[PDB]
Amino acid sequence: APDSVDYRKKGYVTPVKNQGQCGSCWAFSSVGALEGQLKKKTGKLLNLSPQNLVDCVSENDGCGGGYMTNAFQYVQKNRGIDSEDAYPYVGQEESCMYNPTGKAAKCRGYREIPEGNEKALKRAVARVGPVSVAIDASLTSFQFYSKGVYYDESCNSDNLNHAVLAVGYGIQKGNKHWIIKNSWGENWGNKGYILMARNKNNACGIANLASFPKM
Ligand SMILES: *[C@]1(=O)[C]N(C(=O)[C]C2=[C][C]=[C]C(C3=[C][C]=[C][C]=N3)=[C]2)[C][C][C][C]1[N]C(=O)[C]([C][C]([C])[C])[N]C(=O)C1=[C]C2=C([C]=[C]C(O[C][C]N3[C][C]O[C][C]3)=[C]2)O1
Repeated sequence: APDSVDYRKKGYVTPVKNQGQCGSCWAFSSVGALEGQLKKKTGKLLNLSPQNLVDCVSENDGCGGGYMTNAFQYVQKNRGIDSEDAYPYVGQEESCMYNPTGKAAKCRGYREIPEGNEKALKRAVARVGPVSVAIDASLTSFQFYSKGVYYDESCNSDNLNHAVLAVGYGIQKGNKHWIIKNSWGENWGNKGYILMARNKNNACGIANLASFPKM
């Protein structure tokens, strides 16, 4: 078995979503990490509610942005997270309207990838499934990506600003990569995804704030 894997084939990832006019990339990165663990722990693939995290994770800033841990931690002490269907996405901070009857998953903590260790992140993705990662996506070469293994020597590992989802890793034209799932719609990048340089010195700081939830 070639040392590369795409959890999309395994059935661990749901369709690509679009956050609309909202800075909720942290909420989708989290959800997809949970969506992945849920399918591992129970064999079911469901769409979890990111609106849930936007409206209720007060450790974050709604559409103003946020981090994934604070999200996983909320699910923990909340004893659950609704599903997309129970808590639909409207693309705008509203009042928390969490419904326990909607609860479609939960988690007993999370684990961080050691900072800047692509080896670690590789193992994780391999042994756990979709991992949540943060990156530098402010560059225009990113925003207009469409094919091949991305890499811009102007990416700044210290300027993380986007929460995306590692869902695999492989090799294209001999170029090691990271299958990344974005939340800007299916018409962005390549059907919503984007291959990002792997082992090229932690490009855009891919493994600089990596994490996944414990279920
Ligand atoms: C993400 O959404 C990433 N960003 C975007 O994606 C912008 C965008 C939006 C819509 C469409 C498109 C697009 C682009 C190209 C083609 C098509 N469409 C793009 C940019 C910014 C917004 C958001 N970023 C984040 O959330 C970061 C992520 C992190 C680096 C992983 N985080 C933050 O911005 C952030 C985290 C915060 C914060 C403010 C306060 C915080 O602490 C609160 C602490 N306190 C609260 C009370 O309770 C106790 C704790 C944390 O900002």
